[PDB]
Amino acid sequence: STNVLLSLNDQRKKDVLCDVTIFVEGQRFRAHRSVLAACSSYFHSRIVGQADGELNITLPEEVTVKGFEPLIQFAYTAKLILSKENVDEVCKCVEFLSVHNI
Amino acid sequence: HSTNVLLSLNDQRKKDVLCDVTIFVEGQRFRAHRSVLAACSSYFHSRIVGQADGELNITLPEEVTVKGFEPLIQFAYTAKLILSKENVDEVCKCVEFLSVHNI
Amino acid sequence: KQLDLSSRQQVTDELLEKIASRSQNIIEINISDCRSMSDNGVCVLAFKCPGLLRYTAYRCKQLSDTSIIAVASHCPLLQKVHVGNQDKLTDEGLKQLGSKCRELKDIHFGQCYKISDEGMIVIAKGCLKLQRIYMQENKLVTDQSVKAFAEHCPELQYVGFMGCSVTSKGVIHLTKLRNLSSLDLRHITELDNETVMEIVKRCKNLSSLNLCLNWIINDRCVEVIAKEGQNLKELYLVSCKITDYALIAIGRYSMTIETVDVGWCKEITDQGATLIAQSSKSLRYLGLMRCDKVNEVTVEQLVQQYPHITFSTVLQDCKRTLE
Amino acid sequence: KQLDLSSRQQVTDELLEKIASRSQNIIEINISDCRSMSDNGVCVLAFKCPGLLRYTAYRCKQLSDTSIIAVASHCPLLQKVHVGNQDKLTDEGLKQLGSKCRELKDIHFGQCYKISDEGMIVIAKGCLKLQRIYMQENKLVTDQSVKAFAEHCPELQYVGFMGCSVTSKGVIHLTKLRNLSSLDLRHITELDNETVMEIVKRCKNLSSLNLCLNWIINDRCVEVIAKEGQNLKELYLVSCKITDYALIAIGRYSMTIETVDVGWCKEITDQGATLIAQSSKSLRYLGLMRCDKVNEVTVEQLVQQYPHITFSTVLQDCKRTLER
Repeated sequence: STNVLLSLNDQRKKDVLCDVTIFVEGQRFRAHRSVLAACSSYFHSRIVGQADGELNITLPEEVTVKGFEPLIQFAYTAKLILSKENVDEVCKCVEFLSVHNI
Repeated sequence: HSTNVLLSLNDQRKKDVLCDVTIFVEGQRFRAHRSVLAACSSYFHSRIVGQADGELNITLPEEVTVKGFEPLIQFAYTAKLILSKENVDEVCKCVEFLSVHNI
Repeated sequence: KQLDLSSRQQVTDELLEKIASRSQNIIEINISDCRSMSDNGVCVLAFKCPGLLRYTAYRCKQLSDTSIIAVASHCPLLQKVHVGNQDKLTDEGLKQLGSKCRELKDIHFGQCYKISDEGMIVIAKGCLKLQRIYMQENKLVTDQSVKAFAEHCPELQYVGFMGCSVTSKGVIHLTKLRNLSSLDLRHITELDNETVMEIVKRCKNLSSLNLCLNWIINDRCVEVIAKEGQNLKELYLVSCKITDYALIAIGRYSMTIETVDVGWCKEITDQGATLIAQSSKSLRYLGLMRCDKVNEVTVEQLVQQYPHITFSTVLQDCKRTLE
Repeated sequence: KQLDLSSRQQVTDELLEKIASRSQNIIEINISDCRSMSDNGVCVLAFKCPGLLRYTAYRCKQLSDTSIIAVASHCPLLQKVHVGNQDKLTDEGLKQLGSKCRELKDIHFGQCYKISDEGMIVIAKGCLKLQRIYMQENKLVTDQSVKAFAEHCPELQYVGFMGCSVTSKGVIHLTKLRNLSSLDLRHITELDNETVMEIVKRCKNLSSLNLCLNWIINDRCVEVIAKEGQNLKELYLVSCKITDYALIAIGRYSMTIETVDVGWCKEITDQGATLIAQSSKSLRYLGLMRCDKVNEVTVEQLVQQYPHITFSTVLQDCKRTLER
């Protein structure tokens, strides 16, 4: 639910009880298992094939960290925030991070 | 910076004074300036540059919806948007478009 | 005698039966943005129509076309027909409009995308006193809506067909009449440089050309427009794929002009504005727009460089605008 | 005996001199997410290499191919070589790894886009004792690594080919050996129904089939896997253009199954799921998610109706987390 979404959001922004770990350019996002499954079919491709408690994922060099940062908050809040400097790489509203056909 | 100019113009706009170009949507009047809408949406420069009148009255087709329309001007001014998942489709063009918009 | 009843909303539905009581000189009917009167409520006044000249009605969506039938069939004299955003304007109504009142000299049929070709020929055979022609993105306006019009009235001045469905061949034709004053091409398919060459060498008198939002035009057209442009006073170059080099050519080779509009161009230079500032006293277009990267030198130097000028840009307009 | 030095960051530079101070039997080297040592830092230990068995280094990006050269050149014995996403690893070192120790039995070289073909030939010739195969979205690995790789050592049990550039013309040949248990053909180019039938019927002893993110497979291939897949226990259907009628088909014609993953299917039937709810006896995997086409009666009633279904929606992985 909505408050469930917010509670999961805060628990993400506690750095505690995080399942999936996204490794982009040494930077490591820590997020859950179910939410990134809800977000982008590319990730749910690489998760559900494993029941491991701890997971690891890397992303192609094409996907930029600057455009990558807002996407996690997008997934967690279901909210749209954008700036005029950073649009072209997200120009499909299916968020089109480089490769990236869902 | 010129962004200071933009913010000052925005605050002046949000007083219903010094507003030059008036947009009309099924009765709602949204006031704004003359230069900025020319810089933003190519449908608007078409109807603007051809006149030198005092008070302008530009109407928009039913194709453009109000609900997405309010944040359009906001992103024209301050380049910041607020939006949730229910009202996305009539905006999914990422080059603004949404208007005619064969470029 | 002077209605000007625009933006009157729901104050006027049947009261017009009292205005037209002894007054027979209604010329200034203006009910734009009307939202109260209906078919019969406009038909009662259209019953008489004594010598109407300046009929104008913008954005009367609910208005029917029987009203245009009645206003055209009860007064053969008419001079201004500025209708507007009224939708569902049938092409039957224009038929009887142009058949009955054969004197009109000023039109405004923008944003009616069902008058694509027929209305042209209808008031193209008979009507000959027309002076100002204005449309909008009126879809399906073909090239056969153009050539079969300019052979009948040669005294046109304002030619307004922005964003229509026509090709360069029709605009090649308009070189015939030689009194055209202002040109309103938007969204055409590549009016060529030879075509503008002939249309300007033929039509010496020409005040304003738009060419707003043309992507296929080149820099050489404006290069040569100043080679022969004597009376030209304003160019409307927006979203044009220019090399931003015709500006020096028009600043050198043109001696009578005051406005040049370079709008949605991805390149804006400070040196160009500085050169146009003093290269010509008449060519002043330093109204910088969409210029993010700039310092604060202008607001600190041009104050004492130009102390007797109050300027005209949106940047500097801080005195009148507050009033 | 058990190094497990994973995620040591910048703590291990020269220390390994006393962990193996007298040691001659290090077999559990796992330095995954290493960020401290250098080529010297691996070559100092690589001098001896006493009987290494489970060499592993995930995401050790800074280490070079000389690391693999030294670690494969100094011990003919190796049992697990699961290196990680480490880049700038050419194929010349893998040549020597195949040349020296021809007894390796388990590999993992995902996210190393330098092993397109030559690594396949070199550790396909001499080495034979291989058992598990897993790769990642490593392109340029042409279809030569499949036709030619089922030729030599037929005992392999795990196969991993997600996101590679191999053609179905090699997928034809995987029907050879009957030892294979796991498939990872994610991101492939239209395996036929005939291909799926041959590989299922010949390879009777098959456990897990991946086929994730494949568009071109119709509903019929899934319709017909189940008629002969007996010991198959899980299938991973994601983003496939199925018509959601093979669900009842696998609930009718397949009884030995407990795990099935329906991925990003555009159309999901509710009545078919209703029938599968009571069709089989070994299915409690109701991880309902992306459930726009769902009612509030089945999901409200089966919570207490069936105490054998736990659910794992985002609504569920919060109570369990709160309990801990």
